[PDB]
Formats: sequence, structure tokens, C-alpha cells
Amino acid sequence: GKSHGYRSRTRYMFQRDFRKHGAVHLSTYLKVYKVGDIVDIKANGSIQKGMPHKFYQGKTGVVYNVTKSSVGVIINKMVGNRYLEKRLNLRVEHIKHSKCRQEFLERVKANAAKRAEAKAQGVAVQLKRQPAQPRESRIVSTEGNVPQTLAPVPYETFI
Amino acid sequence: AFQKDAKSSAYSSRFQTPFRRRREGKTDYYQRKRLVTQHKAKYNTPKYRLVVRFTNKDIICQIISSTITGDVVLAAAYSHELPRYGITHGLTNWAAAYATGLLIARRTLQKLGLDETYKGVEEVEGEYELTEAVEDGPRPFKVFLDIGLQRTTTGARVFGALKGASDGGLYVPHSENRFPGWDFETEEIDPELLRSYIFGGHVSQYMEELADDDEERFSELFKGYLADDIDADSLEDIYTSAHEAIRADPAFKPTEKKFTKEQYAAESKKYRQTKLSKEERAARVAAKIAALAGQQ
Amino acid sequence: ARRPARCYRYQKNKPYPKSRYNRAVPDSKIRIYDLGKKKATVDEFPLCVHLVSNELEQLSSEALEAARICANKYMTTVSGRDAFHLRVRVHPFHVLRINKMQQGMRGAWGKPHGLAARVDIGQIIFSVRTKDSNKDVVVEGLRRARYKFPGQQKIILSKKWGFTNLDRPEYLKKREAGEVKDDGAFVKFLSKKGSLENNIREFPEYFAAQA
Amino acid sequence: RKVLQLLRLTRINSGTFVKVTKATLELLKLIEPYVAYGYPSYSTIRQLVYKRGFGKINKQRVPLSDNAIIEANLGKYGILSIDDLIHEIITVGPHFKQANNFLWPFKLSNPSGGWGVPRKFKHFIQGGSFGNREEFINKLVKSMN
Amino acid sequence: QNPMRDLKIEKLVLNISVGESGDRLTRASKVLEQLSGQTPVQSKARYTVRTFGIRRNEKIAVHVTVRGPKAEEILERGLKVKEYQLRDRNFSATGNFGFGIDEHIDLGIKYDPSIGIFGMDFYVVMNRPGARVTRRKRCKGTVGNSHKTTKEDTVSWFKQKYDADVLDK
RNA sequence: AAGCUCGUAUCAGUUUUAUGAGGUAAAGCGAAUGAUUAGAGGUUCCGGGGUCGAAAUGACCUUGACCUAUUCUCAAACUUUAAAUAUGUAAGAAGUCCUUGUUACUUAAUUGAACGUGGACAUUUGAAUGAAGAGCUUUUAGUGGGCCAUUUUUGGUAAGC
RNA sequence: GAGAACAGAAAUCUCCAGUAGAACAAAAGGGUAAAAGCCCCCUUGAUUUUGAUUUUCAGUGUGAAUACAAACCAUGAAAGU
RNA sequence: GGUUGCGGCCAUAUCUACCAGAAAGCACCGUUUCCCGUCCGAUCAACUGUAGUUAAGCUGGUAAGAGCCUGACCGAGUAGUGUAGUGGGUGACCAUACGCGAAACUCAGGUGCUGCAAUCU
Ligand SMILES: [Mg+2]
Ligand SMILES: [Mg+2]
Ligand SMILES: [Mg+2]
Ligand SMILES: [Mg+2]
Ligand SMILES: [Mg+2]
Ligand SMILES: [Mg+2]
Ligand SMILES: [Mg+2]
Ligand SMILES: [Mg+2]
Ligand SMILES: [Mg+2]
Ligand SMILES: [Mg+2]
Ligand SMILES: [Mg+2]
Ligand SMILES: [Mg+2]
Ligand SMILES: [Mg+2]
Ligand SMILES: [Mg+2]
Ligand SMILES: [Mg+2]
Ligand SMILES: [Mg+2]
Ligand SMILES: [Mg+2]
Ligand SMILES: [Mg+2]
Ligand SMILES: [Mg+2]
Ligand SMILES: [Mg+2]
Ligand SMILES: [Mg+2]
Ligand SMILES: [Mg+2]
Ligand SMILES: [Mg+2]
Ligand SMILES: [Mg+2]
Ligand SMILES: [Mg+2]
Ligand SMILES: [Mg+2]
Ligand SMILES: [Mg+2]
Ligand SMILES: [Mg+2]
Ligand SMILES: [Mg+2]
Ligand SMILES: [Mg+2]
Ligand SMILES: [Mg+2]
Ligand SMILES: [Mg+2]
Ligand SMILES: [Mg+2]
Ligand SMILES: [Mg+2]
Ligand SMILES: [Mg+2]
Ligand SMILES: [Mg+2]
Ligand SMILES: [Mg+2]
Ligand SMILES: [Mg+2]
Ligand SMILES: [Mg+2]
Ligand SMILES: [Mg+2]
Ligand SMILES: [Mg+2]
Ligand SMILES: [Mg+2]
Ligand SMILES: [Mg+2]
Ligand SMILES: [Mg+2]
Ligand SMILES: [Mg+2]
Ligand SMILES: [Mg+2]
Ligand SMILES: [Mg+2]
Ligand SMILES: [Mg+2]
Ligand SMILES: [Mg+2]
Ligand SMILES: [Mg+2]
Ligand SMILES: [Mg+2]
Ligand SMILES: [Mg+2]
Ligand SMILES: [Mg+2]
Ligand SMILES: [Mg+2]
Repeated sequence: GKSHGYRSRTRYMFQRDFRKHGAVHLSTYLKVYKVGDIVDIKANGSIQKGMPHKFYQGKTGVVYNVTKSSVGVIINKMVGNRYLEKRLNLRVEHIKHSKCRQEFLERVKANAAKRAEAKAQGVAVQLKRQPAQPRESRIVSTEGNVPQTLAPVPYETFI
Repeated sequence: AFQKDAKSSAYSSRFQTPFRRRREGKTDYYQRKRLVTQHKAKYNTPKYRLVVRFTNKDIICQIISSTITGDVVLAAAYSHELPRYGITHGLTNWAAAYATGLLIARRTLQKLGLDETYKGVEEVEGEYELTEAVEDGPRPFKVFLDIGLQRTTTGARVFGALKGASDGGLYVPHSENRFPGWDFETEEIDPELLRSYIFGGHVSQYMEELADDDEERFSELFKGYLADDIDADSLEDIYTSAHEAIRADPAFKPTEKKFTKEQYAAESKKYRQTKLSKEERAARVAAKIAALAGQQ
Repeated sequence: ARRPARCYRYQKNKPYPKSRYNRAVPDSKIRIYDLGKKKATVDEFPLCVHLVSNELEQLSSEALEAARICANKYMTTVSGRDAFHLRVRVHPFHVLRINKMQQGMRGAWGKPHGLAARVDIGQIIFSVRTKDSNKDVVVEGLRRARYKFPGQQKIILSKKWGFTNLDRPEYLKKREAGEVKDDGAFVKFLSKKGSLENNIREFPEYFAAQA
Repeated sequence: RKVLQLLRLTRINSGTFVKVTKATLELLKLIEPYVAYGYPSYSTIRQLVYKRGFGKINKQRVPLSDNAIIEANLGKYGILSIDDLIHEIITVGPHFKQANNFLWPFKLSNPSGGWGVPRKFKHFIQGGSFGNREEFINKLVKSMN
Repeated sequence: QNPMRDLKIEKLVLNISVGESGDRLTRASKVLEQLSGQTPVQSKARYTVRTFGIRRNEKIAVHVTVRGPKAEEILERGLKVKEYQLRDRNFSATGNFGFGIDEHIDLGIKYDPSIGIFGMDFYVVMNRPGARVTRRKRCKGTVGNSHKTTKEDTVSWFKQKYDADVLDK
């Protein structure tokens, strides 16, 4: 018959990273979590208690609870044509703070700056991001750089 | 090493080195994990350890907490400090260990404010008792013993350190069954024995007992007790006053120093061999093949 | 009772090795892969000619074997048993299955039927090394072996010195130098990396940079 | 398909303007087999707008044909003539988004000359009609306009 | 160079391998007790041989490790039986040495037919000071080559004090 | 089907940017495990053979095993590495900063944690493209034999299987 | 690997080396080295109360599991578990 | 700069061989009355800091060293891959078009960085 137990198919996924077995380094436990914090989820196969199920591997969620040795993360799983709210009781060894918002926060803190630093000068801001623009005109020189002229090569075998 | 031993490309390549503080045989991480970590719903609350360590005859007590950048000393006290308070000999014995814990306790409790409130037992009959929180007032400063790699044996002196930090006012949760004078075959402490070790009655008793059965040995060890004219009896008063001295001013004095940071630096670079440049290494090889190869 | 090769020419399945999981599998009909003067030195046989696949397919172990015998047979009786070194460069590690035959198509998983080497385009099947003065004789060997194999394969003169990894001059430059030292039937090269000490032990005739 | 929609190309032979950036460049990348595009000249942007330029006004797709219609809906951003329109497109103005979305997608007839080529759904570069054909876009559109 | 990289004896360990338990063993035990002053340890068979007539966990031998001045007496007292002549084997590569003697009577110790007669294995293990490095709990390192006990150095050591012979090639 | 509450709003089978997850393809095997061709050099008080022999913990040949450095070839249920395509989250008014209330939780501690009161900054307010709008509710039919094409793919010699 | 009477391929003793090549009831795969393996000490948390959550999912049930709350205990110097 | 106690990242910290280490510190080291543990005061416990030593630990340096880390238009725009066609081919398979793009290789460079507290010519 088929087999579909909890940790089925997880051979490599909960595996441990080459030359990285054993105790987990202590910073994993010194890290601190508050409600609203965005975490990324990754099972540490060495820690059997408080493990996320495989589906939640590589998923990012929001902390909704802080307990003695765990955080409660809430993920939106989409079953069917729709999302439902799922709540995960994970031990701290399976969670890390996401940097998925660091660029936003770095962006905002910095947008406050050049916004004041412009206003208090004489307006003219421009602080929405823009995509890669096509490049502009330019003049490439030959001085020290005459064009080398390549042709295609014959067929050869070397073996 | 031996030829048929030795390691291969393969062996070394797949080798997972331990940590370092474990390679070094210094840190037990299994205990550290369970000493340091905090209840996650207590957020940035430090989890202070009373770290007691025994060098080949110095006693280190640092109240220490943890930061992911590396740990943190709230306060330190070393039993080499004991001369300031009237202790010059045997600073690695049980009673030195008590004294230093007593030092550490008063010292931080001092720099924390819980100084006048929370004295802990001043009397000291070696009764079993941890410091009790004051009805309407600050809970006491709570701290957990970091034995380290010490073995837990009943009588061990690492628990001596504990007894004075606990007598000093610290809350350091503990059971009575590893203090000297704990009855193996009845769940019961003899308090006269533990008062003895706190005051060093076991050392003085050795002193008295050798002063008529053997002065060959009594002169070799206990030499300094001669040279400063301190036969046994007086030993407990030494420590009874050391307790006074310590409580009456624990505030720590740094060494007077002499020679700046700058100086220690330079005079120790004299003995510091420095690395070599690859151009230098080239010239050592090319030289080596001029010599070793070119038919002498 | 062997099926026609036709039934297994293409690489339709994934590699089915002999394994814990397989086990009861017949022997590979081809069992020697180096014949002729294989003890010979690298210096002995400069010229090297290859039999080279022009197809993504599967060669039987039985046709590997038959071919092997064909070329070795020719090469010896025309130019002697010590003339040449023939290396079958291809090992038949993939087990082919068979649905031998109350039932019909219900539960049809084959039992091991025979072996086959799976072979790329450009992949070398045979390799031969000799004296230049034997080229024709060798090429005729591989040409006749061809008739033993499904699919098109083509014979190609190497630029390299024997079974070495070096074209003819670059090996020469390395040799008429000091860097090369004879081994069993292959050779060892002086590395510029590693312990100067036991690097000097080996390769004495380097470290003057001349003859 | 989704992208073909976001570019408002929902029936065959209809066309729109696109401002090039990485973030639209990829879009074109994704739909090369189904479209032909290139760089339009002042000439063909002009004759697109003069002959088949309709605005979107409470939807409704209204024909241009009088400058009051543009001023009415685009005047907010400067822009109060059919030529003020054309200018904003060709020079990719600071209000090109508004300027360009205002135009209904152009609805071209099939090319009058024919397609060049005997089979359309290969790349221009292989003798077919789809892909970036750069400045050769103008010859096509002009046959289709 | 040498100050206190001397060459003490680590421990002496005697062995009486008796393919069985019960009387014949505990008598062999009594031999090691009245010969060592310490009370001996017993060894269980590790598996089962039937040609040796032994069951897993049987108790099958006894032995005792003896350190300090006490070692030197037993060492010499048996080195007596060996007439101060050993062989170029006996000395391990790692610097220890051992020998056998049948009949424990040949080294002080009377007879008593209630006990019987037993053979003994002698195994002297040597080391220098600072072997503690390898043996303490904390900062457990290893000993530097220029301080590890070697065969050469022990045979020498043995030849000097005792003034016994090494023999063979 | 019936609608209902709202409406530039909020929406997306799409891109971009930032930040994760993954062990397939390829690759690897003078890297682990497991297979595989070949010699070469070593090592035996010691797997056996053979000559000298009274033997030898003897010497000398020998063929095996092991060792060292090499060589040819492989893996759905091997692997250090490791794609493309797919895939999680984020891109603000439910935001950012200041001041300093509540509690029985929590801290040595008005420490923290949570929830706040008062104050400061508007549409270049925080990427693209689109939006014949968005959100929500009830009730009910038919259906619950499927077949095909490109690509990936299992069994089978194969099949319009 | 090297050493020790009877003792041998295999008994018991020692030392060196040893990334786990072992062991953890059992299929296999994860995992584990001052341990998760081996030896010893003390034990019943394999307990009491009723909810939440993850897998399978209809987001029913059942099985199994996870993190808490309220008890009562075990162990340990203790943090803890 | 050294060293120690506590560390963080956990090999540029590991491994093999050799040499060098002032001062303090660590260490090895002496003892067995006392608590405590052993077949054995080797480990573990206690006492001395007295009687001794840098030999070992430890720290550092050397090595066309093993390993490991980093880099590069080194290999390679190769392998593989998303997309396209009434493209080639009997097939097996293979070119082409708009994109994404490895691994081994080869060559160079490197061999612990660092937080808190105390101490030190
Ligand atoms: Mg299955
Ligand atoms: Mg490990
Ligand atoms: Mg469990
Ligand atoms: Mg080896
Ligand atoms: Mg190598
Ligand atoms: Mg512990
Ligand atoms: Mg295929
Ligand atoms: Mg198939
Ligand atoms: Mg039938
Ligand atoms: Mg059939
Ligand atoms: Mg069946
Ligand atoms: Mg079957
Ligand atoms: Mg053919
Ligand atoms: Mg090669
Ligand atoms: Mg558009
Ligand atoms: Mg015309
Ligand atoms: Mg016409
Ligand atoms: Mg015409
Ligand atoms: Mg046609
Ligand atoms: Mg027209
Ligand atoms: Mg010395
Ligand atoms: Mg027997
Ligand atoms: Mg999506
Ligand atoms: Mg898989
Ligand atoms: Mg593959
Ligand atoms: Mg392949
Ligand atoms: Mg690879
Ligand atoms: Mg392999
Ligand atoms: Mg694979
Ligand atoms: Mg996406
Ligand atoms: Mg938007
Ligand atoms: Mg729009
Ligand atoms: Mg609308
Ligand atoms: Mg319905
Ligand atoms: Mg229905
Ligand atoms: Mg049904
Ligand atoms: Mg129905
Ligand atoms: Mg179709
Ligand atoms: Mg298992
Ligand atoms: Mg531990
Ligand atoms: Mg039960
Ligand atoms: Mg259920
Ligand atoms: Mg079940
Ligand atoms: Mg000194
Ligand atoms: Mg005693
Ligand atoms: Mg001692
Ligand atoms: Mg001790
Ligand atoms: Mg030295
Ligand atoms: Mg040290
Ligand atoms: Mg190197
Ligand atoms: Mg190709
Ligand atoms: Mg492709
Ligand atoms: Mg085709
Ligand atoms: Mg190609």
C-alpha cells in the first residue's frame, strides 16, 4: 500500500547540512521574538520536539504567540481555491527572523531622512523606487583600443 | 606519528571540527545551553550565572550574563583579592572559597542598590538557608551556579563559593546535600561541621594535629603560618574578621598597575614572532632547490 | 532464447544497476577489457585510435564481447599479440529486464535478462594504442568491430600520446624535460604543488632543467 | 495570456504603446511568440493617433477628433491637444502612464502589403513575424493603419 | 633535553586468565589479593566460545592494577623469576612492557593446597610526568612527541636500573 | 439565480526589487557509501603453495589477500557541489518617530510584555502593468465512465496498449 | 596497530590510533559523541483537569503528534528537564 | 601585544612533522588529617603554594606539507534548462531563435576574527 506518514518524503529536507551536525549554536537560543515579528520556517532535524510539518518548510509567517520554548506562527495555507489560517507551534530551533522586510525598513528610515533633508532645504524629493531604465547615449573611444576582428573557427576534434 | 596510522585526504576533508571552546576542553555546551537560555516570554531578561572556577590555586567568581556577541561580566571577584581583607594564606581552600563568594555577593549587591536591604545572614552558624524576599520591596538578585566542569561531590568546595554568595545576600537556589557535613545515610546536615569548614576548622585541625605528631611536614607546608606566626586557633578569627572587612567595604580596588597598556604591548612584541611574506617563502623554496637538488 | 537486440537499443528506462535491490542478475558476457601488451610503457605506444559512438543508445554485453574478440583477433594475427593495446572503454552496468511467460498483463515486472552499456554521442567505446607504424592495422581492427554494433560509430585518430591526457608534443615537452616518470602501464607527472622534500626524492632527473 | 491582458492586447492585430524598463522588458520577453513590436517613429505615432486614436472616458471609447476631448480628460496633466498627446507618448513624458492609458488600444487592420514572410509564428530573425523587429515595426504598422 | 621528563612507572597490572568461574577463579582471585593488598577485579567473558568452554558474562578471570612503590616490589619480585632477562618483543611500540610467569609461588608467597597453583601476566605501563594532561577531565590534551614513551627509551630504562638483559634481535 | 453593502476603491493564473525555501537536470567517483578494468610499488613471527633445511620468531622464490600512490567505467532506491522551470514572504495611514498611563503577567528593579492617552510628517505616501469596479450572503441544477496533443514520465519487446 | 604464562584465528590484561566506519527493540530514512550510544544512582510525568493546534481533511471523525494553562509530583548543586 | 576566566561566529580555528616562547598567568607538580571516590588518591575529593619544572599542556613560527577558506572573462557562455517553428532526420537523435545558466577543472591569494572582565615588562 501507499505510505503517507507525517515526515514522509523528507529524507533530504530535514537532513542536516554537510559538516554541520550536532549541538545547535547558542545564538539560536539567544535570539528574541515578539508578536508581529515575521519569521522564516526551517526544520532542524536534530530537534525532534516542536517540529514544523514538511509543508511549512521554507515558509514565512507572523508570530502570534510567545511561550516558554516556542513561538506560535500563523501561515496562510491555500487549500482548494482559497487560503485558510493555520497556526504553528514551533520551537525556536526551527524559526528565524526574516530579512524580507529589512530592505523595506531600511528604505523607510532612509525615506524619512531625505524627505526632511529636502523639505528643510527647498522641496524636490523623488522617493519611489524605479525599475532599471534603459541606458543612455555614450561615446566609446578607440584610443588604446582598436577593434579586434574575430571570425568563426574551423571544426576540429581533439580527443 | 606511526606510518600505518596517519590521516588521509579523505579523513581530514570530511572532518567536522567540534566547536572550539570544546576542542579546548573548556566549555560543556550541553550545560551552557541549559544554563543560559531564557523563557521566551521574558524577552530581553538576562539570565545571570555565578561562575566559579578553580585555577591551580586562585578562585574566580564572576556574575556573568549572555549576549550573542559574547558574554558579560556584571561583577568579578578573585580570591587573590583576599589579602586586602586579612587573608594571606591558603587561598584555594574551602573557607577562601566561601569568603570570595561572600565578596562577590556583597560587591554586586552593592553596585545594584540592594545593598542595605538584603544583608543575608551576618551571624553564620552554617544553618541551611537561602535569602528570602522582603515583604513589599525588591525581590533579591537571583543567580545560578556555574560549576563548569567541576565534579559534583558532596564536600566539594565549589559549593563553598555558593554558600557565601548565598550567605552574602544573593538568591542562589540550592539544596543542602553537597555541603561538608551532609549525612549520606540520613537526609540530614550536621551544621557544626559546615560552620567548621566556613571558618577553616578542617585546616586548623590539621595544623594542630601535626604540631606534635610530625614537625617535618608541618614545617614544609604551613611554612608561611610559621613565618607570620599564626598557629592554628587564631585561624577562625582571621576569617571571622575577613567577613567583617569584606562586608564593611567590598567595592573592589583595581591594581595600581605601573607601566601603561602601551608598554606591556611593546615589550611583549619583542618575543612575538611574526609571519612571513610569500615572496620570502618563494625565496626559501628556490633556495632549497638550488641547494638540495643541484647535486650539492 | 535471447531477444533480438532491437528490443533494447534505446535508453527507454532509467539505469537499473545490479544492487541490493536487484541482486539475481546474470553475468556480463564481456569480462576482459584490456588485452594485448597492456604491461607496456607509455613511451612504447604513441599513436592512439578510438571507436566512438555517434548515437545515444545501448550496447549489449554480448555485442561488446563479440566486438572485443573480433578486433583483438584481427589485430594480433596481422600484427602480433604484443603489437597493440586494446582497451574496451565501456562497461555494461545497466540491467535489462524481461517479462517471461494463468495471468497476462497483470503485474508485469521483468526479471533480469542481460546487461548493456549505455553510451552517449561522442562517447568512446574502444581505445587502441600502438606504434605509428601500425595505424592501418589498428584502424582495420576497429572498422571490423563496427560490424558488431547497433547504431553508427566512427573511428577517430587521436591527437594524444597513447592513453595519456596530452597531445603528442606537450607530452614530449614534458618528457624530454624531467616531469614524467614511468609507472605500471601509465605514468606519473611532477607536480609543482606539495612537499618540496619528497617531491625531490621522486623525479631526480628534474631539478637541473635540461636533459 | 495574463500578460497579453495586462498590456491590453486582447484581440488580434490590436496594438498599444509600452514604456521600456526592466519590469516591462520582461513582460515583452514573456510574450514574443504572440506579438510583433519595435520602435515607433514620430511619423507612425502621429498617424496612429490622428487616424485611430480613441480615448477612454467613463470607459466608452470616444474618438478624438476634437482637442476639447483631450483637454477634458488629460488637461489635468498639462496636455490639451491631440499633439500634446503625441508629444507625451513619443518623449515618454512624466505622465506617460496617464497619457498612454487614456488611449484605447489601437485597432489595426491586417497589413495591406501582406506579412513579408510565409509563416508568421517564427521570430522575425528567422524569417517570421514575431519578436522585436526594431525600426522595421513602422513599415508594418503603417500597412496596418 | 631533560629535567623532569624522567620515566616513572604508571601502573602495574597483573592478570590471571582462567577459562571458568567458581572455585578455580576465586582461588585465583585470592592469589591476587594477598599479593597486591588491594581487592581484585573480575572479568566476564565477552562472548562465547564452547571450544574454550565459556559463556557470555561468565566471570572468567581476575586482575589488579597497582601503582606507587608497591608496584616496584612486585615488578622486581617477578623480574626475579624471569632472572632479569626479557625479550625485544615484550616492549610495546608505545613504551610499556610485560611478561608471564607460571607458578605464583616463585615470588615470595607460600603454597597452601587449598589455593592451588596459578600463572600470572605482568604488564608494566610506563610514562613521564604530565600524563595527567591526557587523563584529567578539563582541557584534555595529548602529550608532545618529544615526551611520549617510546620502545627504545623504555628498553634503555629497563637496561639501566635493574641491570637486566633485553636479549634477542 | 436572487441580490445586498459599498465604490476609486480595493482588486490580479503578470513583471520588477528585496529576502527565503528546495536536492531534480547536470555534475562527481586520483570526495563518503556501493559497484568496476588494469597494471606499479610496498608490508607479514602471520592464507597457502614450493628449494635449502634438524629446526627456526630462518633465508630465498611464489600466489593470494591487505597498504600506498596511480588507472579505465558506473547509481531510481549513492553523493561534497548544484541549476533552469516552478515556490514562501515583503514593497507603509492597519505606516514611521516622540512624550509617558494600565496590569493580578514579568523583571533585581515602573524593568519588560501587551493594550493605550497626548504630539510630529500627506499623496513621488513610497516599484511596474492592468482593473467594463470591489466585497459579501443565501439557495439550487447538472456532473461525479472521460478521451486527446507537445513536453516530463512508470510498467511493457511492443501497441490505435 | 603494538605488547603479556598455559592461550591457539577466537578467552582475559595494557597502551596507541579512531567523525562514529557502532549502538539506540523492530522496516527504512532522518537524527545523536563530555550524547540520543555504555555503566551507575534516584524514580513513576506511562499521572489529574478540561480547551487550542499540526498531519490526513469535508478543513468531519478517528489515529498519531505539537505548544500552552490549572494541579500534583520525579530528578538534579542548579539552570532545568 | 601576552595571559586568564566567560564567550560569539564554529578548520583561514583541523591534521602531520620540527623549532621558538621574556614577564605574569595557566600548567605540570608536593601531600593524605579532614569532606568525598576508587580494583588503583591515575581519574575524582580534600590540604599545601610550601618542596620542583617549562619537559609536556598552552601560545606562536616554519613547510614548492595534507585539509579548509576566498577569488578569477581558468574551464564555460560549456553541460543542463523555460520558451518558439508545418525546422533537419527512417529513427536514435540534432541544429536554429528570444532567454536563464552550473559542477568538476585550472591558476592565484589566504591559514582564525573577535566581545566582556581581571592581570602582566
Ligand atoms: Mg511508497
Ligand atoms: Mg560532532
Ligand atoms: Mg517524545
Ligand atoms: Mg590509514
Ligand atoms: Mg589528493
Ligand atoms: Mg552536567
Ligand atoms: Mg527521452
Ligand atoms: Mg519504461
Ligand atoms: Mg485470463
Ligand atoms: Mg505476458
Ligand atoms: Mg504483483
Ligand atoms: Mg513481484
Ligand atoms: Mg555499426
Ligand atoms: Mg584524469
Ligand atoms: Mg499598455
Ligand atoms: Mg500599400
Ligand atoms: Mg492585394
Ligand atoms: Mg502594391
Ligand atoms: Mg506555406
Ligand atoms: Mg488600411
Ligand atoms: Mg625541564
Ligand atoms: Mg576451562
Ligand atoms: Mg502567486
Ligand atoms: Mg527526492
Ligand atoms: Mg543523473
Ligand atoms: Mg552521466
Ligand atoms: Mg560534482
Ligand atoms: Mg565511489
Ligand atoms: Mg540523484
Ligand atoms: Mg511569483
Ligand atoms: Mg500599485
Ligand atoms: Mg490603469
Ligand atoms: Mg470601472
Ligand atoms: Mg450547487
Ligand atoms: Mg451538488
Ligand atoms: Mg465515485
Ligand atoms: Mg452530487
Ligand atoms: Mg493541442
Ligand atoms: Mg533507524
Ligand atoms: Mg555534556
Ligand atoms: Mg498509559
Ligand atoms: Mg480522531
Ligand atoms: Mg496511522
Ligand atoms: Mg615563569
Ligand atoms: Mg582513605
Ligand atoms: Mg596526586
Ligand atoms: Mg581534585
Ligand atoms: Mg619547549
Ligand atoms: Mg589551558
Ligand atoms: Mg596547503
Ligand atoms: Mg549538446
Ligand atoms: Mg531547453
Ligand atoms: Mg519537432
Ligand atoms: Mg545547444
